Amino acid sequence: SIVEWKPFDIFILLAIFANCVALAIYIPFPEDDSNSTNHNLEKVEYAFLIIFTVETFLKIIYVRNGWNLLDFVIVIVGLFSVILEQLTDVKALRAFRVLRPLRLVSGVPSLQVVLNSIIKAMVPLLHIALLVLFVIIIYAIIG
Amino acid sequence: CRAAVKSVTFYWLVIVLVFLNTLTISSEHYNQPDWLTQIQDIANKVLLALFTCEMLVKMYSLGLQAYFVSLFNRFDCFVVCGGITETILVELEIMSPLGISVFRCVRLLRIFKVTRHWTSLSNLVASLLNSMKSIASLLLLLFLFIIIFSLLGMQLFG
Amino acid sequence: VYFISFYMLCAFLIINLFVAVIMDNFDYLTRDWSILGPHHLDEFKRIW
Amino acid sequence: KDMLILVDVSGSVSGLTLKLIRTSVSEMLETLSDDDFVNVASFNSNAQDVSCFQHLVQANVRNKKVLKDAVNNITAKGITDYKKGFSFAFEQLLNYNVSRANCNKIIMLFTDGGEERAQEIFNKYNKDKKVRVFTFSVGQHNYDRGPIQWMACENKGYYYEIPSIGAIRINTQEYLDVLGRPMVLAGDKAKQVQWTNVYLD
Amino acid sequence: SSSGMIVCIYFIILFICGNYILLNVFLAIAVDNLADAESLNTAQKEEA
Amino acid sequence: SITFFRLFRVMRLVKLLSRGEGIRTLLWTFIKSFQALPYVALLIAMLFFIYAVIGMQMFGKVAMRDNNQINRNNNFQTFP
Amino acid sequence: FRNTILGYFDYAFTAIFTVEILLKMTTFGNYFNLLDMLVVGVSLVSFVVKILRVLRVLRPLRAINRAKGLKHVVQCVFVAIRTIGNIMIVTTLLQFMFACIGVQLFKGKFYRCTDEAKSNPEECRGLFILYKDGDVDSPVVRERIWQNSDFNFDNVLSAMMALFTVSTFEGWPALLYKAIDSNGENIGPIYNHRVEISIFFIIYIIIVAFFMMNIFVGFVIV
Amino acid sequence: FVSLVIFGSFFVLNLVLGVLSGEFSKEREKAKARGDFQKLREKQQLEE
Ligand SMILES: CC(C)CCC[C@@H](C)[C@H]1CC[C@H]2[C@@H]3CC=C4C[C@@H](OC(=O)CCC(=O)O)CC[C@]4(C)[C@H]3CC[C@]12C
Ligand SMILES: *[C@@H]1O[C@H](CO)[C@@H](O[C@@H]2O[C@H](CO)[C@@H](O)[C@H](O)[C@H]2NC(C)=O)[C@H](O)[C@H]1NC(C)=O
Ligand SMILES: [Ca+2]
Repeated sequence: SIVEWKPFDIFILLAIFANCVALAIYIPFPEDDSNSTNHNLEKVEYAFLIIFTVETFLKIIYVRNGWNLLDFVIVIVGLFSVILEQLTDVKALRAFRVLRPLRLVSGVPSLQVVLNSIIKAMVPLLHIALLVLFVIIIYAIIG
Repeated sequence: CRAAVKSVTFYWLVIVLVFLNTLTISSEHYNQPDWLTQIQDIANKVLLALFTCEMLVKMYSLGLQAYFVSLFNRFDCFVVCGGITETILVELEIMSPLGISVFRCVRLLRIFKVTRHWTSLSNLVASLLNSMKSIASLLLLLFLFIIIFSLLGMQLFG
Repeated sequence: VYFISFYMLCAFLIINLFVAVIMDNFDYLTRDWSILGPHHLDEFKRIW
Repeated sequence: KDMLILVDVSGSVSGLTLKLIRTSVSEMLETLSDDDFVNVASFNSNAQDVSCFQHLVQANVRNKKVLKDAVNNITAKGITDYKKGFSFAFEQLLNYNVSRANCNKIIMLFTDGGEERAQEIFNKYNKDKKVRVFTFSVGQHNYDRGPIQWMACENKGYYYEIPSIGAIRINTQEYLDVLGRPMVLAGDKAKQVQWTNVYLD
Repeated sequence: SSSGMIVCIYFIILFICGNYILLNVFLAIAVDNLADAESLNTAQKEEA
Repeated sequence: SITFFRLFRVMRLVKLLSRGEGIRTLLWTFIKSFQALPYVALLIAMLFFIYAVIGMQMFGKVAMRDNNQINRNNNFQTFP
Repeated sequence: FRNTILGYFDYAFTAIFTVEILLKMTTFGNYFNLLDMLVVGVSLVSFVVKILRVLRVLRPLRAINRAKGLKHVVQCVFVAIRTIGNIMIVTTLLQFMFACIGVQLFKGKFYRCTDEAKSNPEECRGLFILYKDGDVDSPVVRERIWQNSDFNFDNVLSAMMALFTVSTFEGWPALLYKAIDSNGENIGPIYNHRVEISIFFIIYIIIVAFFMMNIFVGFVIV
Repeated sequence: FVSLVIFGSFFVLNLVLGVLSGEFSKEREKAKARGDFQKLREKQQLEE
């Protein structure tokens, strides 16, 4: 709560990078098949989830940020997916782990400013997209 | 003394050297005749022997220190030193069928010498090397976007 | 040669539609609606 | 021969490579006469018989129809367990309650690839190398064929590749080159005239 | 049939939003880097 | 004979849903810009004319198979 | 019947052209007029026969001179064209270098047999049994031919053609997966033999999209 | 279909690219005095 100034956030960023690597080295097999690496990675993801669920657990002090709400949704979805496989289409709900690398744009201010600039520099060109949808709908109805 | 490098005949001979070097590389094809391989596998031997001679001439006439000032000179000496390794490994016990192909690609980098003195391509690479630092953030954002949708597609359609 | 030349020429004549149909009128690309323009004159004429 | 076909019905074989596995098994039962006893089993985290037989059967015209019908009914689902598949296979070869051939004992593995060598089972069920193991890698894939190659080399077997349909007919008959090796070394005592069943010329 | 056509929004977002980002990566690396080589030679032509 | 009138129902929307503040000018200025330089399109028209004539003259004899890239739908046999 | 009728129209128009062109030189005694006698000379000589018929297409080409804005637009095109005198050279040089690298990498490795069961060209001879649509019950007899890819890397010209097709972004995945399966000098392919070879194609695509977007920005947007 | 590829992608793609890149050139005027334009002109003569 007081030690979380700079060594603590670099640790979270490196943990996110490690989670990205682990989620990238997972081989999706067809129809429930697996290998030893997938089982080991499933065992590893418990640690990651335990650390990411404690991040908000020890987060009191922040609640209204556009990234902390995403963090909380990821944490709650991960917990709800882990508790839904111990008592027993749970694999579909696992597709929220790909949102964890999205935390990297919030942890890097250079990326945070660039994302805001790219999202704010496309407001003037909205009219063009409105015309695109307009023409597409007209042509669909004509067809 | 110092006029044997800046002389117009020297540079116009280097142009012909590079032209012959690229002609020997770009003349390869599937099922080429053996005599073409012979005339082409000795052509590099007489070109590496002459390019190394020119490197020795330029090294001991301009000074050992001032040579490694521009980035292109280091590139040229790297290419020349890599050619020596290729010439000896292809004769020693190390076969490396793929390693042969990669080394012949290095010898294709000598064509940049004739384009070196164009005063416009240098500006392009200079601007890129000075401006990559102001867009590495956007490139990394693009790469993160690629990774995110790669993982999402792997989950959905794996 | 027929198809390659046609593709290159077609791509070269498609550049004439970007340097003579969109870049011909820059009074709109950098419109700068905030400070001044023809919208003020149009609105004033309509109110008049 | 006392043949016993092991079919991999795990998840990774779903798609084209299941179609080739079912075709390779069907085109391989065509090389079994009335003197050969065969059975077909499948394993995906659990080993079971694909048909109603539960032991080696005479593999005549009627019996081979049942196994062939039961092969073109299997679906791919589950994880791969080689130890359970081979333990179940080695137990049916050691039955001796039913009529058998009391001759060549062979296990045929129709799979794609894995990282499991299952060397703890081969050191328990056949230490004397009395059972040959022929392994087939079927389909277009990138899974490790190393363990599949090693399985067929320690047990006097052979390794076969079936990438497409064109290789099915020829790869399912070359296992008789391996099985004829002991007969060649016999010499003059292996040269006995035999007569076939009645068939149409 | 059914809700199997609801997963076609993955290839639309990846195309529309992926192509958009590529414009901002390739237009910004030429507008402010190709126009910087125009003034670069402007001062080189002043000395010539 | 009955389709021409029935199709025209879709164009009653635009006359009232194009009245957005800005989209009218966006379309109007760009159609004026397109109409202001009609000679550049003549170059494309001449290019297409010349290349179509050459193509029908030198490839026009090729037959139309059904598994080939030159078929009943794609051929050089006619100017359109 | 149609072709004969259109032949008579050529007689009338060429007569009109030939009776007017002599009038032009009466008031002379400037350079684009040379094309005016070029077309009429082709037609009368037409009266290799396959060259006179294809060279007589330059009828709308001389309509530029009689038009006011058309000549100005053509001159603007000829001025525009020189803007990319430098880029259009460096991109050609890079395409040539990549063609040579591709020749080194995939020289003769794109061959394959008609049936996907024979790897050597020595085994790809004779007839073979082909099963239609993967059905084992419907076989057909076909001959196996040791064919080569249409867009190969055998020599520098073929490499340049293949790389141009890649840069047009058409059929490039097929070439990529053909190169991934590329085995050796004179053998057939293997499924996903070297996936890492896609780095060559990705880098070429990246640095060609960069240049094509570089000569298009400083042409229309600068 | 022909009118859908002319009025559709071709035309509109002209609008999207023109408008998007129009602000990139507009930002260059802001960049002309924001802190880089004079710096680049500085670091081209000393290197030479
Ligand atoms: C930048 C400069 C140095 C260009 C150099 C030109 C050569 C490198 C080019 C132009 C002619 C090209 C040749 C054009 C014609 C042919 C013949 C061709 O082989 C055959 O004609 C028969 C093939 C067979 O026997 O199977 C192989 C490519 C080759 C020599 C090409 C190889 C590359 C060549 C020699
Ligand atoms: C038949 O096979 C069984 C198991 O495959 C052998 O095992 C015996 O089975 C019978 C009952 O079926 C019982 O005697 C015992 O449960 C098993 N063990 C022993 C030691 O008998 C059995 O020996 C085989 N032969 C016979 C004649 O049953
Ligand atoms: Ca498996």
